[PDB]
Order: sequence, then C-alpha cells, then structure tokens
Amino acid sequence: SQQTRVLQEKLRKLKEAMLCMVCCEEEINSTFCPCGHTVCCESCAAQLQSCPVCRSRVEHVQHVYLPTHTSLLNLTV
Amino acid sequence: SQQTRVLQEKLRKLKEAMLCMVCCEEEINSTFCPCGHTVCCESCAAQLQSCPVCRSRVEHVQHVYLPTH
Ligand SMILES: CCCC(=O)Nc1nnn(CC)n1
Ligand SMILES: [Zn+2]
Ligand SMILES: [Zn+2]
Ligand SMILES: [Zn+2]
Ligand SMILES: [Zn+2]
Repeated sequence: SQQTRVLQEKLRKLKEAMLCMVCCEEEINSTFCPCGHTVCCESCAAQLQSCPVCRSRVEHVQHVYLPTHTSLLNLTV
Repeated sequence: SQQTRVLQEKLRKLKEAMLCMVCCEEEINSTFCPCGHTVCCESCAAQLQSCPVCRSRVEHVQHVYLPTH
C-alpha cells in the first residue's frame, strides 16, 4: 500500500543517517575529539585535520562500538 | 499489507537499539573512553567506574553528537 512506501522511506532515511557523511559507503564508527561529532567511518576520520561539521581541530579519533552496527556476518542464512 | 508489518518491525528494532542499555528511556549519547562502548545516555554513563559491556576502567565519558539524534 502507500503506507508500505512511507515506511520504506523512513527506514531508508534512518539507515542513510548511519552512513559516513564523507564517503557515504561505510557505517559511522568514529568520534572526532574533543568536539564529539560522530559522523565518519574510520578511513575518512583518519584523513581529516578538522571536523567536517564544526571545523574544530581534531586532536584524536575515538573508535565507537554502537549497538546499531552491522557487518557481512549479519547476513540471513 | 504483511510487508508493512515487516517494515514496522525493522523500524521498531532499530529505534530500540538507539536507547540507553541501563534506563531504556533516553537516547544513547555518551561513549566510555578508552574502550569505546557507546551504550548509555549521559545520566547513566556519569555514574559508572567500569564499562557495563567489557568491564574496562572508564577514564572518562565523551559526549557524542550523532546524525540520528
Ligand atoms: C542514539 C544512538 C543512535 C545510533 O546508534 N546512531 C548511529 N549513527 N550511525 N550509526 C552507525 C551504525 N549508528
Ligand atoms: Zn567514510
Ligand atoms: Zn565537530
Ligand atoms: Zn540511561
Ligand atoms: Zn567497554
């Protein structure tokens, strides 16, 4: 029905919000410190000297383990 | 349809995974450092000496700003 399409759209937007804002291909799993913006995968976070959201200098990157993380292992057998 | 029910289930599970593992009422927005487990809201995280997932000592709590917030 039309509600199936509406729910498909909400699910797609929620999943897109969980992907790296720079490469758009990998899940977010890194925090820029000290600002706290958590918007990149580990590969894009390592290459940025300043935060892409607030422009604060990145002192270091903290890896984050989130309950929403998925990997190829989560595939349905 | 049945497909609508399946999508509603996936959305509900994704939203429940974003909630604090201790109070179950507030969104996760804090990381235990240095282990990196990001499983609590600020209020529950502030009171813990050790990570509730891996038992590593918490040296400090980093507030996180996620696009899903
Ligand atoms: C309140 C917690 C929301 C959350 O976990 N968001 C999120 N954003 N990107 N990811 C990567 C899977 N996960
Ligand atoms: Zn990336
Ligand atoms: Zn920032
Ligand atoms: Zn809590
Ligand atoms: Zn931990």
